[PDB]
Amino acid sequence: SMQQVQHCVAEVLRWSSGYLKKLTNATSILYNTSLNKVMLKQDEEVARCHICAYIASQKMNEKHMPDLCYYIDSIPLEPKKAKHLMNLFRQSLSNSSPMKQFAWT
Amino acid sequence: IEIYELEKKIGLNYIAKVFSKFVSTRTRIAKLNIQQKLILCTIIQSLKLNSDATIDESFDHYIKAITKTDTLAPLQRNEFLEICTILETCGLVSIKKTKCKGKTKRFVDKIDVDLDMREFYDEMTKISILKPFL
Amino acid sequence: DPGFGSLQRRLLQQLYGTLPTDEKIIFTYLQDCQQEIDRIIKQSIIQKESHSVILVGPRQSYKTYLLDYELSLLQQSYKEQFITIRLNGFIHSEQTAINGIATQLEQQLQKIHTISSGSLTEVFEKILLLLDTKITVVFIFDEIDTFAGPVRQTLLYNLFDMVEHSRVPVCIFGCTTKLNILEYLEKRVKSRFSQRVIYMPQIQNLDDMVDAVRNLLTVRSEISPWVSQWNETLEKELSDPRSNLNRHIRMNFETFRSLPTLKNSIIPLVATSKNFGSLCTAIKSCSFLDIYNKNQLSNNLTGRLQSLSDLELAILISAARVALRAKDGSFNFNLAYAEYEKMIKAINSRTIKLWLKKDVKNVWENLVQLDFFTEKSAVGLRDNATAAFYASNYQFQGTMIPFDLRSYQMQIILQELRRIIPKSNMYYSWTQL
Amino acid sequence: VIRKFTKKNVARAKKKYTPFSKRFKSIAAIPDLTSLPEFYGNSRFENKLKTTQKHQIVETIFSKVKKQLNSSYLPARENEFASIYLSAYSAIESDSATTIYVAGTPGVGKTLTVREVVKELLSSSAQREIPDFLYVEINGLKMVKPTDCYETLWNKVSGERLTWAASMESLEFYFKRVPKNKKKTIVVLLDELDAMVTKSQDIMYNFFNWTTYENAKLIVIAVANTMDLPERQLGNKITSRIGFTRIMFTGYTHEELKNIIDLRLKGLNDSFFYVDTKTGNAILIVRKVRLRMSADAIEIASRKVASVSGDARRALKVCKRAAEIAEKHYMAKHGYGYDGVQTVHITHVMKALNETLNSHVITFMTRLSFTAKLFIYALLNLMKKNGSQEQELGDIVDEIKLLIEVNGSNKFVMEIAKTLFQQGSDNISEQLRIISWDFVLNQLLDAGILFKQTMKNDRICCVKLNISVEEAKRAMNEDETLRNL
Amino acid sequence: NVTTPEVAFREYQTNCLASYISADPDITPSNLILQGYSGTGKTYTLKKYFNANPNLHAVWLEPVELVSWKPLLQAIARTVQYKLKTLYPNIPTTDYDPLQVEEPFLLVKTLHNIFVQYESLQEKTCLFLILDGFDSLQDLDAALFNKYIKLNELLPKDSKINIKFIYTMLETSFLQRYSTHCIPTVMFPRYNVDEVSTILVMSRCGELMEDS
Amino acid sequence: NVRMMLRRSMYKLYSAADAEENDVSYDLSLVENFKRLFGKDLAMVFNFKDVDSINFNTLDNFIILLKSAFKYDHVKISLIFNINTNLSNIEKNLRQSTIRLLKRNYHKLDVSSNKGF
Ligand SMILES: Nc1ncnc2c1ncn2[C@@H]1O[C@H](COP(=O)(O)OP(=O)(O)OP(=O)(O)O)[C@@H](O)[C@H]1O
Ligand SMILES: Nc1ncnc2c1ncn2[C@@H]1O[C@H](COP(=O)(O)OP(=O)(O)OP(=O)(O)O)[C@@H](O)[C@H]1O
Ligand SMILES: Nc1ncnc2c1ncn2[C@@H]1O[C@H](COP(=O)(O)OP(=O)(O)OP(=O)(O)O)[C@@H](O)[C@H]1O
Ligand SMILES: [Mg+2]
Ligand SMILES: [Mg+2]
Ligand SMILES: [Mg+2]
Repeated sequence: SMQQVQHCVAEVLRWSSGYLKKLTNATSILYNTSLNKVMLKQDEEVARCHICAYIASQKMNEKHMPDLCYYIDSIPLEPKKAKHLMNLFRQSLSNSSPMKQFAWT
Repeated sequence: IEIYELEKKIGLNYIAKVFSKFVSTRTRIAKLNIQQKLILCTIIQSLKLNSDATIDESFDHYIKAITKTDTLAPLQRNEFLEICTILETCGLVSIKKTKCKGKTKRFVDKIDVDLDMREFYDEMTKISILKPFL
Repeated sequence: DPGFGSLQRRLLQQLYGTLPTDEKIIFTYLQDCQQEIDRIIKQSIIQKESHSVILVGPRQSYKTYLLDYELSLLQQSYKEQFITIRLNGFIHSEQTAINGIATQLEQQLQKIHTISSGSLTEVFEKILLLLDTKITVVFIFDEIDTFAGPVRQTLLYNLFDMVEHSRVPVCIFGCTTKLNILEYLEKRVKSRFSQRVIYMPQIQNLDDMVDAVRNLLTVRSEISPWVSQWNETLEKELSDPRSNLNRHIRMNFETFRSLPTLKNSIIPLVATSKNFGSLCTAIKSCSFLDIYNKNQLSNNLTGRLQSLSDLELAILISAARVALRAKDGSFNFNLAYAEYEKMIKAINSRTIKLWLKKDVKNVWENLVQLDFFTEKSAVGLRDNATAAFYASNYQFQGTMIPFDLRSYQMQIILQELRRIIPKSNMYYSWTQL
Repeated sequence: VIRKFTKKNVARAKKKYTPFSKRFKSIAAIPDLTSLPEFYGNSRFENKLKTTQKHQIVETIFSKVKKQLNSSYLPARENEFASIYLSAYSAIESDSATTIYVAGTPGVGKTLTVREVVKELLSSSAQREIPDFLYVEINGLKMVKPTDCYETLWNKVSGERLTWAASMESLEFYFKRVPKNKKKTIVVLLDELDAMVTKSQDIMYNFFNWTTYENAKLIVIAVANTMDLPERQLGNKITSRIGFTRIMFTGYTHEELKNIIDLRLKGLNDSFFYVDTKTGNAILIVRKVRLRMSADAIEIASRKVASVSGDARRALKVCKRAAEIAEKHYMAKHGYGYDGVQTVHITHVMKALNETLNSHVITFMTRLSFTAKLFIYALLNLMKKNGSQEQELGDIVDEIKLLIEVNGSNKFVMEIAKTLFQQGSDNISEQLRIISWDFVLNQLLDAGILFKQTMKNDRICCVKLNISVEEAKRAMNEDETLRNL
Repeated sequence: NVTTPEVAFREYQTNCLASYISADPDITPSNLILQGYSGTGKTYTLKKYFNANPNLHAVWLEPVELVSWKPLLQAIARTVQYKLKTLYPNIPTTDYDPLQVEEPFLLVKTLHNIFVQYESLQEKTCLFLILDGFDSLQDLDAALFNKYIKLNELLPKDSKINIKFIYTMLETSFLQRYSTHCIPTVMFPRYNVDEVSTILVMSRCGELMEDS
Repeated sequence: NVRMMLRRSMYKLYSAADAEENDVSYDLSLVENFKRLFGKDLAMVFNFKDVDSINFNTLDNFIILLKSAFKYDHVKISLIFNINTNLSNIEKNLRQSTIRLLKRNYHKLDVSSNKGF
């Protein structure tokens, strides 16, 4: 699933470097939490990891690199539906214990 | 007649509508994510070795399969029984409570599968990470 | 000295927990859980909201204690607002619980201001008409796991339906020791259950046990002239980490982790003291705790071995030798007597009397009576009355053959015999095969 | 007369024995049962549970939310409703006898849909498009005996009280021999059908064979757990008589659960309340406080519950538990007892959903004593060496002794060995069991961690783990002492 | 307020009986077990303790005679109300039939009906039920003693009559089946040879001297 | 079993006592309250038909069960054992405490058809 996470964060953004490895690790942790806590229909599953990668990217912009840019367009869903699912994922998994114990630094 | 006046002579199509309305494991697997397909692979693999195996023994096999593969984060026992309840809802799993037949006889909960094995191997071999779990 | 009598009575009723409601002792590690129970009761009796909840914890983990404390605390201010129905899973069966609920309904409803008359169908129909401001009915339902059987769960179904859909506010407090209590429930019963499970708190560290002992033994009221000096004696013995009382609390923490277990030893330490100085010396020394611990193990295997005669010990060593040499661990009277006779000849050749089989039979029967030998593949005491009734109507094959041919198995093996038989015993050399 | 035993607690109902077939001279002598006072149904306990209230009870903002989400107080069941209503309406209008089979998982709205169909049929019969009918509801789990259904239905038809065999022959004679112009249509709901299954299947065959009678005018709506209940537990006669057109109640999707919860909270979500700050009592239209429950929290609760079960009870209870958690935090922070924007957030929903998902087995075994942990550890070592899944208790005794005597240089073991084997005391002999051996054995048997064989020999009695091995190891890996050895 | 008798080799057991058994129900356990094998002086010590304290109200039952659980329940129902009539003869009572009890909840109901008619008493008192030989019942199962541990919980807390159970057991394994209930247990170890010699002398020399 | 033995014995005792002179529980407490219920005292004679075919554990436990009636002042119990083989078969099937109990007052009587022709 490492190749999938790399491809999703490559489509979202634009591999042993620190920021890219932490972004892929965060995307993998959100993906593994998302498979159990948030339950998706068949179509929306196809755009799961993108959403996960997207919110990972936003966290970096929140702190550790305000200059990093990201574009939601790489999510294949309808942009209203993609944004609504992103809001669900972001609100649901921001307060998770693996991302309360994570090391963004 | 009921289908005709609910949708509104009577032809072949309404007889076929009855016979499709009042009467499949390929579509059930296709509606799952990668975590639930992983659990269904370890359930069937654990039932070849034992075939009288509880949920705790099915969860016992799943932890050992993860540690030799490191695919997806290992999850808890009650999270395992929830996915088994999701596959219970989908129809792939049929959970019963029967008495075990060892030296100590009590009532235990155990997993039974009755899905078509021909269509199970076709759906799982397309996904590369699940092929260690067959 | 009536002051020491008053102090002794106060210490005993603190240790039995039979204080008044405003004076009753709640431990620190038990507060928050109690507060959670304090919410649910107060949402049912006062605010007329229906609740169902199962308390899960081991035996003697203060489930009944906290429930009675909550009911007695709400009993003094809201007396006409609720009735209490108590069921126990041991006393009440699945059919007699209907009659228990019915007769408790009459003896509770007339206590504020018929259901229990007629056949079982009529009584259950009248209960369903009665249940399926308002008076809150509170069900305290101990051993809820016995009614969550794998066949049919009619009473749990109907009671959770009363919680879900009735216009009468119902609170149900089930209590159990089973950790996986939600898997016991049938699917429709589990659907009607509120899924609210309260796990009772465990003792997590030694300071919790020391704090609970301090709460149990400190007199927080001035009803004796000896109260203050007893309080500084107790605080001196509990604040010293190298005192005997702290050592016994530490031993309980490592072995039992049970405050009723400690209370059952502390109560006769307090009660057997005659004056204040004797009580202070007893709590400083805790030697009565050592005597209590010695008496609690006096009828175990070691203490029963130490009460044996020479011929009884010789027959037991011979039977253990025959059982160790055998592959199934089985023996009878004849092989054990052959081993005994060989042993006595080998002792007298390097005197000790040889007893005949006629006299060794009584020794054998006493060894069976003292639970040293068991009959082979014996079930023993049955779990329930139906299986014991089935067992009582069957003639076992061991009871029809002569006693010299009955197969027996050892409760203590020869390796355990060598460990606790003293080396100065004359049969000590025969404990090694 | 000296009696060999006594039955001094006999409670016999006053129910008669003569059936309906022997109270008239002939078939042609039976009068019109519709024009009879006792026939076809033509509460005394409600006063007993009332008291006087002498305290004004404080209902907060979340109280109306939690009362609103109760199951006692149909956007998604419109095709099942249409099918059941069409079948029942056609059977009432044509004086026909029929069976409608309905099955599904718990809480998917089967009983609610059947009752709404029955209420709409009664509304139609009130304004005279269909002939008048009687409605009887029989739950199989509310019967003391399964034959009580026979006593119930006949008592709803004739108003008589008979015994169950006499009631069964009375119902048989009424359905078979009484002409249709002399009787009335009866619609009977059989709820929890699997509880009416006996060993000989008398009641099942009788109830679905009365529907095949010409003169019966009986409509039976049978509600069950599964589609294949007749094909599993019933004979081919009853399976043939029930029929082939069986109605599925599938679980709710997340949109349907979300619509059910929003239709509950339609008038009180994003609303305003007058709240007295000194006490906390809230009045729907002193501070004006705006109440909302977020649609994202409801949405993900609907998604999780719909993926697990599709149970409307579970979704309503998860939302009610989240409201309870929010109200508990609110009353804690405001100092509110019992006598500007309040939001039921998504974290409360996720706290409600994870509370039935956290496992207290590892937490329970983590806080056990050292001797219980040593028992579990020695059992795990025996399962590692001999691989049996059932270990003898004497083997556990010798393995505990071996683990003590091998790690005799460990500081904790040096400090605690006299506690395990002499209870820290001289004048107490070296014991063969550890201190609190049967105490921790019975403690692990009470918790359901272990299973113990029923034998009276303590050594060769076997003990099996009832929980999974990795959570037991996990609990053994938390401890600092059993990690070292 | 308890007289402690003098039993020659049961001093600890007599002190424990003085510690656990009293006329105050406030400081008396609901259940008490005396465990020991045959001929260890359990019955002897309990008789000497109750003879030294005549204010204690004791009802003696032998389960070995009763054989099954149903005659044991009926015997409890008969003997409790007979002792209560012979204890307070000026109290008007209704004679409940002990044969009405076929089930344990019927015992609970019968005991409640007997105990509610003694609320005119001034002080709360204890009624001691000695089941001398509980595990000598010929129809014994593991679930029976559980019904007797929890029997006080189904009886009213504010009653004037408060029943207390004193059990006598023989086997160690039967007692160790119920270890997590934390019932106070006094154990009677087997006598040694000097103790049984002294007991035999002081119990048999008086009638060996006066033999014809 | 022992329970059926006691129940049949106590039903026979109560039936005979009522047939010569409210019901009771068919149990050994009837022996305890026999003088309180009938005024007279009691002498029970137990005749065991075909002792060689009985289960000797059940008979043994019934003998120790009947031994409990010795503490009542108004009770006399006699036992009659119909032995068809010899006494050495029945002394090895009972326990030694039972033999010591039965030794205090016992009489042999060899009565048959071949006795002395
Ligand atoms: N009503 C009460 N008043 C005072 N003390 C009590 C009361 N009920 C129980 N206790 C005491 O509480 C301690 C054990 O707690 P409790 O009996 O509540 O345990 P529990 O967990 O309910 O037990 P179980 O699982 O056996 O039913 C004992 O010391 C007991 O004497
Ligand atoms: N379509 C619906 N619209 C609104 N509320 C619903 C709907 N379906 C179910 N509910 C709610 O769920 C509760 C349970 O539904 P119901 O009693 O009909 O379940 P059921 O399918 O018959 O299940 P069971 O097999 O457990 O009897 C109802 O009381 C109601 O509050
Ligand atoms: N300490 C003692 N001092 C004097 N006599 C004693 C003592 N202990 C026992 N005896 C004598 O031995 C007899 C047997 O004792 P007791 O009946 O109390 O035994 P037990 O342990 O209750 O027996 P079981 O379990 O068989 O009923 C007593 O009746 C008495 O005559
Ligand atoms: Mg309790
Ligand atoms: Mg229903
Ligand atoms: Mg005795």
